[PDB]
Amino acid sequence: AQADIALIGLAVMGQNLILNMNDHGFVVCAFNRTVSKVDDFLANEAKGTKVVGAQSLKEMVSKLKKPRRIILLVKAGQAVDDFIEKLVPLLDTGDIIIDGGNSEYRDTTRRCRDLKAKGILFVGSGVSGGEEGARYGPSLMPGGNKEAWPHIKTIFQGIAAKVGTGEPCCDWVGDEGAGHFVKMVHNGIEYGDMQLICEAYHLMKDVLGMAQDEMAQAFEDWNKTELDSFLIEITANILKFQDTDGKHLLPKIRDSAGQKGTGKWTAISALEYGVPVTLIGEAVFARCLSSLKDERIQASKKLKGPFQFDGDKKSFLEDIRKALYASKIISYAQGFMLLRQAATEFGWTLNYGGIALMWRGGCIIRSVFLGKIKDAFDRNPELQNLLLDDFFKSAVENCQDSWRRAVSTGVQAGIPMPCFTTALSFYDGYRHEMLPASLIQAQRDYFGAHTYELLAKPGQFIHTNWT
Repeated sequence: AQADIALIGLAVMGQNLILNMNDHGFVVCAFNRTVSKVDDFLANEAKGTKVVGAQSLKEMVSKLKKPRRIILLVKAGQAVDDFIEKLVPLLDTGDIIIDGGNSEYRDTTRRCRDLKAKGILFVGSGVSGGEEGARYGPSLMPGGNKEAWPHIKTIFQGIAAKVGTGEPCCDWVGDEGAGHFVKMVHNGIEYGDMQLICEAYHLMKDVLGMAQDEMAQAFEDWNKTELDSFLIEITANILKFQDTDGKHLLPKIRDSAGQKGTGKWTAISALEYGVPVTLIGEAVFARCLSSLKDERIQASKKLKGPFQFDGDKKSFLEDIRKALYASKIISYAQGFMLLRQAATEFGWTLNYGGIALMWRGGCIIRSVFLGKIKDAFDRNPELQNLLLDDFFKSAVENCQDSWRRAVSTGVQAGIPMPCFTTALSFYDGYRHEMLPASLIQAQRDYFGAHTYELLAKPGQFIHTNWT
């Protein structure tokens, strides 16, 4: 038993994680269902390393130090269950299987429970950062049976991306499918951040009439602020990028972002669990709307809009920046509400501050802002909503006049801002003690005798004869 850990499946992600572990001094046993790929890997990408191969699952298991640790990176679904089924009879009580694939969190929960009953410790782990991240360090979001955590922590935190203060972006997420649930929400959050940047861009371009390189510089300047993030960095670079003919490339690109994307699952989850995650929902629907390109070409010939901007440009640009920041705060508050609800539904204990940290590092959504979210949970690990933390409360308060001006102006100009507007609507709803929803209750009681509750007596259902 000379190998520290094994990894099954030899596509690029798995190869790169293996090499990452190797570079950190761990002896890894590589395996693949088509075993010829093991030899190929050893002869090429793993040439000259400490990586060892196996020609069968039984041999692979035999090479592992106990408790045995086996990572699966294979196609999500049946392939994962089929490897689990083949592995169980070969393992010993206390051995550990980690699924690092793109798995659905309900499958992870099922596997965690079923394997626990068999004496096998199961971890589902989100992995973010793609092929390059896997190679030099991923964000890792492990959850599962926590009995496994002390055994995988050294390897997983060792290979993980680090932030600039040294903390690894990997920590135990929570029970059962929590790690994969967190990866799912991260995917939705990403849609929100990208759509928000698009709305800011649209306002710069069509309200302020800014040049491409001027908008690049605005985003660059913004990146020195509270907004400092990878997505803003690459946006600036994209905006200034010139094609071979000297013309900017971005204006040549088809604006259709797809109807089928994975971000939908976060919005669906929100609806299933009854959580108002409105911004990610609008971001998903905005991609869908963009995919309607031919329909929009036709509509643009038929349907009319409203306008000339007379104000101070620098001031309004700052208003857009603050609208973007405030809207982002609302989006993350919503995403964390979804995490909280899942915890309630399943009885999970979630590491909220750790999740914020894990979303830095290899993740596309990495930002200084995420460090502030970690700070909020570190100040108060019992924090119920991000909006109630003093930093975020102060931020929104300081941004809100700008936010309303940006939205009001965009509305007058006819610029679509589905995410800016949903975020503001949500903020205004959440902060109101009284909402008109009582009228919905009255309507349902009127037409269907559904009843209603009095403010003074919650939990007691009353029918009134309205007619």
